[PDB]
Amino acid sequence: MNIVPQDTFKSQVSTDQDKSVLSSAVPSLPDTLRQQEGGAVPLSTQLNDRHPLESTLKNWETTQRQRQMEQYRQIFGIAEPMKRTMEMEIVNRTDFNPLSTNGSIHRDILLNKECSIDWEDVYPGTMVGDDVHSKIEKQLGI
Amino acid sequence: MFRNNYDGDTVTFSPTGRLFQVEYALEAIKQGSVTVGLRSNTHAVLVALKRNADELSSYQKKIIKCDEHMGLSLAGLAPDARVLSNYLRQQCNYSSLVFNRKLAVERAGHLLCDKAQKNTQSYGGRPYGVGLLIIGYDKSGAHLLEFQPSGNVTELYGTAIGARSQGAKTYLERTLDTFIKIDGNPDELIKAGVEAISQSLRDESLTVDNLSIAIVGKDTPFTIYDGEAVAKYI
Amino acid sequence: DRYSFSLTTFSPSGKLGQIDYALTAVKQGVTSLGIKATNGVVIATEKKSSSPLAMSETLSKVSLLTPDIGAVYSGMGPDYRVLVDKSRKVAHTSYKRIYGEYPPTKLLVSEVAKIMQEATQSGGVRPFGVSLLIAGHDEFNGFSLYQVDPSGSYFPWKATAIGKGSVAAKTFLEKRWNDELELEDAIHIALLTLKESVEGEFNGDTIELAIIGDENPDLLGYTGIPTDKGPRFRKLTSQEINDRLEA
Amino acid sequence: GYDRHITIFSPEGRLYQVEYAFKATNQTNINSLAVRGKDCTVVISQKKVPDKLLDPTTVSYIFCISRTIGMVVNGPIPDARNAALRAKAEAAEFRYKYGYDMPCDVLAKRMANLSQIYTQRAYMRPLGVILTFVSVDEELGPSIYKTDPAGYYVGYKATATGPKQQEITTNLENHFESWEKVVEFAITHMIDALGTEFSKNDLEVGVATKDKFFTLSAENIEERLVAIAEQ
Amino acid sequence: MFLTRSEYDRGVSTFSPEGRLFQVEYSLEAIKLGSTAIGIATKEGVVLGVEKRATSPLLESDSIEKIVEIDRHIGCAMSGLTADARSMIEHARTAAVTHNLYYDEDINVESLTQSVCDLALRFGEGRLMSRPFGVALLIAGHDADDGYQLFHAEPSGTFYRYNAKAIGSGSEGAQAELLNEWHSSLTLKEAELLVLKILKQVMEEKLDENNAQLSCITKQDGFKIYDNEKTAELIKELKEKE
Amino acid sequence: YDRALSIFSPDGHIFQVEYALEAVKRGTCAVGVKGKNCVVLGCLKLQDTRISKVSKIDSHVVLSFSGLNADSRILIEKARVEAQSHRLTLEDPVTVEYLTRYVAGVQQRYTQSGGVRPFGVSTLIAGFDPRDDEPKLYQTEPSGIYSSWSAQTIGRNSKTVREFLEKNYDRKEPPATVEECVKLTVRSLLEVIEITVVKPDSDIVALSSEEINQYVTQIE
Amino acid sequence: MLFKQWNDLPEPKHLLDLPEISKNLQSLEVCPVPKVEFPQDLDVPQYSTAVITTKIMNPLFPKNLLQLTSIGEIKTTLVYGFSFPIYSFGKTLLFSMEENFISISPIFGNMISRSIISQLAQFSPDIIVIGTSDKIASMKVMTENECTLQPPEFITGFIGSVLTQLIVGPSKGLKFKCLVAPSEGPNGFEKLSLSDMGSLVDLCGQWLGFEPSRYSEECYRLWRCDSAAIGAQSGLYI
Amino acid sequence: TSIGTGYDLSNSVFSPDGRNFQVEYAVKAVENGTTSIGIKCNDGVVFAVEKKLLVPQKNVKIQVVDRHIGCVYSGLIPDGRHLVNRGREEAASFKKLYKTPIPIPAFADRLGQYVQAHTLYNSVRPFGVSTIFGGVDKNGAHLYMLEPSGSYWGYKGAATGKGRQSAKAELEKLVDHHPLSAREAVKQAAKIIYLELEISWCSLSETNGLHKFVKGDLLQEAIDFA
Amino acid sequence: SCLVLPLVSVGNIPQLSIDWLLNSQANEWEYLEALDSKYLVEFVGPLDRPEDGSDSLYKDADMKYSSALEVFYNKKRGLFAIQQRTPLVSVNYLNNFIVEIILPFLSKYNISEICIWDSLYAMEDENGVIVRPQEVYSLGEFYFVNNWLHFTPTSFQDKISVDQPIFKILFQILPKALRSIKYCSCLANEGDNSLDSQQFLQWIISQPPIVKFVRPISWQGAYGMADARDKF
Repeated sequence: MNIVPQDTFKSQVSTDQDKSVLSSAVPSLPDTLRQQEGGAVPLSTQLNDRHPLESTLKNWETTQRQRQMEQYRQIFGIAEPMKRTMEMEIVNRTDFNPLSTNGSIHRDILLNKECSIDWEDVYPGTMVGDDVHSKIEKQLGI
Repeated sequence: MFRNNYDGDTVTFSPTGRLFQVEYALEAIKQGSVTVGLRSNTHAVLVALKRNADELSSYQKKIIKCDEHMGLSLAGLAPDARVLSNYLRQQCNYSSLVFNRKLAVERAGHLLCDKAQKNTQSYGGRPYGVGLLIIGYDKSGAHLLEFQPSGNVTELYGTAIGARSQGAKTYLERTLDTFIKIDGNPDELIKAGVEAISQSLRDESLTVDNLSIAIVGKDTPFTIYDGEAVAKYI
Repeated sequence: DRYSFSLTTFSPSGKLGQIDYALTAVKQGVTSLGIKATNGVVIATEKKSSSPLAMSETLSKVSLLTPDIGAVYSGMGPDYRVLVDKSRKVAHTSYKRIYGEYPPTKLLVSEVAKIMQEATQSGGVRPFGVSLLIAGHDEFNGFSLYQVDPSGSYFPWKATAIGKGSVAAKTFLEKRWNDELELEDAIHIALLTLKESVEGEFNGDTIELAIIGDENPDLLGYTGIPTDKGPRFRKLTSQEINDRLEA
Repeated sequence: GYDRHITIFSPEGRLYQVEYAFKATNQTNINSLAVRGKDCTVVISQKKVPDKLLDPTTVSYIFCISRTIGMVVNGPIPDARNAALRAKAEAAEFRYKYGYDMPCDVLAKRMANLSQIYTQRAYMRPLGVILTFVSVDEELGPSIYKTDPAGYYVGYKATATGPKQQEITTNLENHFESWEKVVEFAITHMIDALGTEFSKNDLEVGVATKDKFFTLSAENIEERLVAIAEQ
Repeated sequence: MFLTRSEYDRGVSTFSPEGRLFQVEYSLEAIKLGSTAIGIATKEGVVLGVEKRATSPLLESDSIEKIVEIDRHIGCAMSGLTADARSMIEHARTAAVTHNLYYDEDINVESLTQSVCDLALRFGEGRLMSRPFGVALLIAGHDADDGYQLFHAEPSGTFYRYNAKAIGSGSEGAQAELLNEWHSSLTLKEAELLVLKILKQVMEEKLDENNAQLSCITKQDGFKIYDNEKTAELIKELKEKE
Repeated sequence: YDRALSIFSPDGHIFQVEYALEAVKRGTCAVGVKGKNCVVLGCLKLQDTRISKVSKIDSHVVLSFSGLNADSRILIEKARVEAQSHRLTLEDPVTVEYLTRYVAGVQQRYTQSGGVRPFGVSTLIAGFDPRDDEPKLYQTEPSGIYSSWSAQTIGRNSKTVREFLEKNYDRKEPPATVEECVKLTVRSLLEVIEITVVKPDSDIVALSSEEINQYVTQIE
Repeated sequence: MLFKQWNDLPEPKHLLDLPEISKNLQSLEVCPVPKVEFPQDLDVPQYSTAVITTKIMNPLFPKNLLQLTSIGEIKTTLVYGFSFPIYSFGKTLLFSMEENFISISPIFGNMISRSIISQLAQFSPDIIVIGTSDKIASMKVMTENECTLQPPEFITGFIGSVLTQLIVGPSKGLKFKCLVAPSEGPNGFEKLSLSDMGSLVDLCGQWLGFEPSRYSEECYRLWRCDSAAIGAQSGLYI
Repeated sequence: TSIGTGYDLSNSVFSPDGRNFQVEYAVKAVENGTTSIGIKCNDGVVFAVEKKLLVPQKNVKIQVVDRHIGCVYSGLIPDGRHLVNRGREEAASFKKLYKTPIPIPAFADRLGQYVQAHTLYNSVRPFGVSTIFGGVDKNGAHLYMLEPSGSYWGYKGAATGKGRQSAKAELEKLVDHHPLSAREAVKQAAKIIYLELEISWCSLSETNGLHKFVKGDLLQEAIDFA
Repeated sequence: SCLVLPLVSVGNIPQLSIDWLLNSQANEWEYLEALDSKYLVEFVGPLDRPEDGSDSLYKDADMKYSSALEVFYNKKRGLFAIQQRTPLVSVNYLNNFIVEIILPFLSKYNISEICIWDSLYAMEDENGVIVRPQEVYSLGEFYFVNNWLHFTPTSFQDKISVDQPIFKILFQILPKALRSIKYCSCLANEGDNSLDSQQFLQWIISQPPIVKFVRPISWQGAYGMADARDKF
């Protein structure tokens, strides 16, 4: 029942925490070529002195959604959040589109964002691993 | 015939309400080898006829141990038996770690019931197709639970599961009046169990390799007797 | 379950079945039409109602997308409504929020076509069973009229009609269209075409008509920014439509 | 083919699965009426309870969705209750986000867009209910909006729904100070159309007033029927 | 009473009317497609041997690799869909090395084959894989707990301790003759010659150091695969037994 | 039982992988021959010639293919990315066995879901390990099986060209000179020209379309 | 799984997956029928008995216990050209059809059963039939004096062809005792439970005249070490 | 037509008549279950059912979901168990939140929503159980029967299972006779079942508003009446 | 004299309709003869009999078994019915089956009409022969894609499809006793077609009424024998 996102920092770190981008030669270290982040130089240890807002703004909507589901569990019972979540997962799992960045037209309706803009809408923001095949493999878990 | 249409998944009922796909998992127990369980008020005993695939092979481990208080017997699908045993033992452990209390046998059985029910209603998985007998001893005394992979759990004085379990269960039904009083003399309860499992045998006899026994009670943590330790009871 | 097979697929003929069936659903829809004049565009359609107790003032078949752009459809009204909502949202998000100005009609039509096309690739949804006539003005491209089909194909038209009357309306337009029409001439030709296409009662309450024209500062809602531009989209009132019908 | 099991187009261009979701709405034989006064909206439904064992206290197809919005559902009660909870959560979310009470037609639009989702996703069935929302809007006044399984919605001066809805609609077309008179009017026309002299428990009645929506109690329907029988 | 198609065998989750998961049966049939492997346990060591089947004489028999090291005292012979065998062997090797790292102790062969079968479970609940593996593994090793021991790992996720086991094509005949000819006193040298004899019985091509290789486990020496020279010498000694 | 990767045939076959091997059987023919000192690979009017089917994956290792061209191009791109990723994470250039193992793993990975098509391509991988001079030649298959070969042929005519190689190759008198390997390759192809010669220390030459070997073999 | 695939509609079940004889479908021509040759030099009259089985049943006939002599092969032509051996032992002839749902279209088995029964109706020896059916719920004994099949149960596959020709057709009245074990799986890939295997040996050894203890033990070896019928059931079930 | 071939092999399909045949088949599953009745008193409700190595003090069919509310189901054991446990979770969460026994209509609503949700998607099947539940309440006492469709209504009496038709007929005659005390209703429930016995009741006067089992003396007296 | 011939078609509706006919009129029908199973999948089963307990259709003492293919004859009506318990091994052998089973039977009993009973799976209409699909039933006839058979109004078929019916009527048109062909087709779906087959037989009889439909006792095993287990 949260307003501001509370749980917002990684409790555990490992060289293998980042999956789908691991070295095939040594399955314990990142693949810095496939990361395309500018080398290893973005070492995971450099995840320090993050902007105080960032860790809350990234996951603000997730927290609002979790509060909403909690409210529906408290007032309507376990059936309503279950129904909402099942609908949402059906939408997310059936919309596959490797070329479009745009959000699903039905996802916005379910989220009740048909008449809402946010900066993530206005500002929706590579030699390796950008290919359609990398998206296929991520989505199917190949 | 028409059963062929309505039996493809756990998610279609037939025009008669059968839910055949669960029935087939309950028939999957009949392919298992016989095991017997029985208890008195102070002690609980499991007896199992193990099998081996070939004369060059060892006998398969049919009985297990959740903890020092409760244990389990398997019949049916080995993969599902593995899953459920790991599940029952991870619950026994979590219970001990968080509360430092022996998980009540009845509670453990209800946890199995719940886990088993899920696979009966979602499309993608399948029913566990394995029956389990749970015995234990706690504050409430000796317990024997029969688990069916439909997600049904019953507390019993004795039962049998597997291919010819009907013989042993008929024998026990004639004799429950005798074994439930066997308190503080567990050797006689073990011998009664081996007698009960001496019915339902076919072309076979009980031997220190093919027969396995375990016991638990007020004075006796869960112990398994197999091999030369069984010769005392054959 | 990580994948859903594509619901739209090519037939051995090379034709995408669901696209053909969506175009058939369009052919089944009530007639709508549009006409470029030299100084405006007309879009018009029948307000078919399931009852006389329905409030025709709520049967908004013609809808504003931008002050300079409007749309009409034939086919599945719910799909049109969802497409209108999304097209408005994309007109703001993709363009007005970046460049500070409303998109040109060509680019909003392209965005709608992109949205409609992707429903033809997805394995979760059917294509939309509607085609849209989108009329608008741009400072550089001028007045323009596009027809968007369930495939997400679009073409610019001088005049067109869709739905049951589509072929007969397109022939009446092809004989009656000329490069010199004034907006009042285009409105008259539109009304005559719809009178010829409509079924049953033809009155100002069974029709609605919108125009793209000159700016309407009396629709701007504020005064005193002289460079600021009133909407060019204007729906005609049923009073005005009846006053046209008395011509 | 698949067009029979899922909501894809048939070669005719028809979504058979949605048309069949319309036929689900008449599987209950209840029919209902909504009418507008000058300053109130009234909805009349049948309450068919022939089963001696069934408790008619609980048998209601009229739902109070908001302080100012009510709806009657035609179609199976499980999907009606689902739609009710959905609309009620959406009205509360709208009030939370925009700071004013949701208009009846905006709730109708929201529920119609949800029904469009269910008409367009392959793996979601349409909901199988027709929803009639009634309210007194603070801008539009008394208004009635009805929503179909297809996700079509339109406003109405009056409505009927159910197997005999044509008879009531035609009676209303034949026709076309306080809400009690409007209730009595609607009941009288229901009687005249259907030919059944209602018992006090053969009916349920909802009233939207300027301030609130409420359902009549059996003693209020009783006194309305008495006031009818006086004429 | 009419003959109609029954589809109970066309899906891994589907039970047959009597409760069989027929896709596991067909996985075992896919293993019966695989080339023969032979294993014989003895109180002195475990011997493994495989039919190096060759599609063509241009195939380099020195790279068929039907027997692999999992750990210093544990080896494994493959049969069946080699891709799945590769996946299981990579898993087993990872398990073994991890157990060494975390317990300062080489894995018990029983615990290793348990881990391998735990992998083979994951076509169902522990899902990871679209289908069961089409491969049986025959895991032989030595440990201080139980000594020389041989295990057969089925794609069903069950393992059995065996004295001797044949897998792959001809495994019915090979197993029947192992059952006739195996005995508890068999010394390692004659167990090697028995393995070779059984292979000659079940291999359709003439047994040759280019189409067979042998291996044994021996605590003085760990796992090893014999060179072609010693394999040829043993084949000559077998022909001298004839 | 034909219509998914997940389904075993009652006789234990996965037909959907055999159909990908039949898809390979339709691709244009590729030939490979190991010598003692080299490995040799070989295979309309308005085509723009300036814009070979033999693709360098790294300076020391080369991949040919047969089957679907686009699939082959995707798998080549992935192999190149892996070669450079290894060369970055570890200082040594990839082993040729490591590269072919990776390629076969990728082909297998696209077999591990019914929602993805397996690559309908077989690859012929030829080269030399860094600081080594044993010639290595490998085949990969749609199943992700891989094997080492002294010579192999894949695609449209692989049957006859392989039956030729099975008699004109000698496992214990292999061609001991570059010209002898090129001769044997061209002969095998002439049973049905492009030739590439790979040599130790990252030396690779597309052999200039020298018809001399063709004329000599036609004289023979 | 979150959803069932929309594309996975039930495939129609009135059609069987039996292997088609002509990839040239729409032949509109009368197709050839498998020609069979029985080995005409066989002195069949010297055997008192014939045992007719599907090769699944081979574990019931332990070669080293019976001294199962090999005999000439039955040949067929249609080119497919399938063939399978005859065997004989103990004054008894034996037929083991290599039934295969995927390869040998049952028309071959039909014609082979015609050839066998038409060769064997003359000088008629006693017929023992051992076979499989998935529709029977338990092991059944069947003979001219009593059909133990319940109205839902029936027999099909090559053993059904044998029984058909034994009962009614171009030959009639040939006395037999038929034993069918309950099975599951397609023709050529049937599986049997250990209860079935045990009852089947415990009965066929009594009919066929073997020393029951040693015969039982040898058959148990032939079943367990490996067999087509045991399959995974030694490892799939505890 | 009761079969509906071609519209039955998948959940959530509407047939051309708007019927969900998988739901009708889950109803037909209920028609196989142990005959079970419930009766609503003036003051409360009572439930009864028609039902050797089992431990007899553990072989009980009526499920207390909460002290506030009693529950009995017929149809698929595992589905019944699951729905019962889901209801016990919903009751416990309501009690934790609002510090009051869950109103019987709110509980009924939550269960109907949970069952109904299983009718929406092809990835799940309807529950094969019809449940009769009820109890004393802030507003009196309520008796509900929850069908596998998720349809539910209040009842003065309800019966499910193979004997449901005769039980319904006799319970309707009973209602026609009393247009009941807890004692009388217990006796009539025993009779209707007889037309092993196990009974439980919930009344403000005779169980303090808790749900309690009818056992020992009063059970034997009810059997004597039957 | 007349013959009916049930095709092995979607839902087995023809064969189920024949079982309906035989077991409802079981006093009028009797078994005559087996027909050569050569081209059919072999089949041996017990004698089926009416579930009402009326006299069995089989009349002999030592007939303990039933053939894959059997002929019944209505003594009162000159009417014959083939029952086919198994499909053809090959659809290509459909020609051989017609030429070697049917014509020698039609001649042996001078049969003047053969009624081919069929069911079409609506999804398999790749040819587009379905018209007015709101019609569940179709009757084609002939008297001594292709348009050889003439379809009545209220038939869902405009034309014959390239399927078992075209093969049969082709190899029939390509004995002098035979005078007309009838082709009854049901637009059908998979599942328990017991009721759908009953209604198809009703429609055939509409276009000798049946006083009461009776199942064969064999259909009592169509869903297994019992629940017999501790889970309702």
